[PDB]
Amino acid sequence: PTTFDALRRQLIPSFDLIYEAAVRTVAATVPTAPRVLDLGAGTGLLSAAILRELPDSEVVLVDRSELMLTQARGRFVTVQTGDLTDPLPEGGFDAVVSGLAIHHLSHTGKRDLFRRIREALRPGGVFVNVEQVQGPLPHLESLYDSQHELHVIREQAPAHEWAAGRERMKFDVCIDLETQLQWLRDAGFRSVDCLAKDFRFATYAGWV
Ligand SMILES: C[S@@+](CC[C@H](N)C(=O)[O-])C[C@H]1O[C@@H](n2cnc3c(N)ncnc32)[C@H](O)[C@@H]1O
Ligand SMILES: [Ca+2]
Repeated sequence: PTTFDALRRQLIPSFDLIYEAAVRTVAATVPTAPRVLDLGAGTGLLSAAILRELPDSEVVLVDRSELMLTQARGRFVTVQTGDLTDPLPEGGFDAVVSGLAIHHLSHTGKRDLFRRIREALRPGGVFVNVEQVQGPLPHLESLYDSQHELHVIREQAPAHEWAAGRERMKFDVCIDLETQLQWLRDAGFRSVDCLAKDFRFATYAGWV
């Protein structure tokens, strides 16, 4: 379980910065013993970092991949098979968080999800996205990719893991940060901000 996380740091620029930024944003917002929804939770890496900071948290992990959720169950809290496009779990949440998941939805799916997240959030609640974002112009996307490659080089990520990541990027529907911040505003979030960024990777949030 520590080996994967070590691999994730090799593959993701500023992994600690962007994940911690989300944890700290949540921690500054939510009441003690908060209820948290983790969308596209995977192995539960984001749910874990939040629990470490806020041990009394009630966390609900959602992911369409049973294989991923099994390992999450293994790391650990509720776990649920579900698609991001499906209705969110009921009951309301103090925070909704997501890491490297939402960029797989169509732009129409993202905007609809943003609205449904807003509706799931209790007053004062926060949505935080740790996200892969697109360069706004081709030269910027080339720079973003170059910077990603520089990280993978420096951290000596295994060749096959980088190749697999490259492959999975063919299923991406990334867009630039500014556009999706605007969509947050459009979805009825009171305040939106980018907390942290390292070229292609960014943590942003909206409050209801
Ligand atoms: C790159 S992994 C991120 C895992 C975890 N959130 C993290 O930050 O380490 C993307 C995850 O999103 C999930 N996912 C992608 N599209 C999804 C969808 N439409 N509905 C549900 N889960 C989805 C995948 O199953 C996978 O577990
Ligand atoms: Ca992806």
